[PDB]
Amino acid sequence: TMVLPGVSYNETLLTQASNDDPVTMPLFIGYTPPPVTVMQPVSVGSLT
Amino acid sequence: GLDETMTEDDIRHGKMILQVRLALLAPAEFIAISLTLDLRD
Repeated sequence: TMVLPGVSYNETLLTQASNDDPVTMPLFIGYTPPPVTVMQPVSVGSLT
Repeated sequence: GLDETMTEDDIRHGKMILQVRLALLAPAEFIAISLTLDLRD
C-alpha cells in the first residue's frame, strides 16, 4: 500500500538546427563519360 | 459567543460551548522533478 519519494527525473531539449537549403545545389544530368547507376544523383567534391 | 456557540436555552441549560479551528501542515513525501535545458543559444 506504500510508496517511495518518487524523485521523478526528466529533462528537456534544444536544436532548431535545420538549415540546409539545397535549392542552390546544381545537378549535372548527363550520360556517363565512358560503374555508376543510370539513375541516381551523385555528389561531387571536386573535379579532382 | 452568545449565539456564536450558545443560546439562552443553553444558558439555562448551563452549556459552555466553543468552536475550535485549525489549518493544517503537510509532510513533503515525494519528489516530482522536472528538468529544463533552456538552450541558451
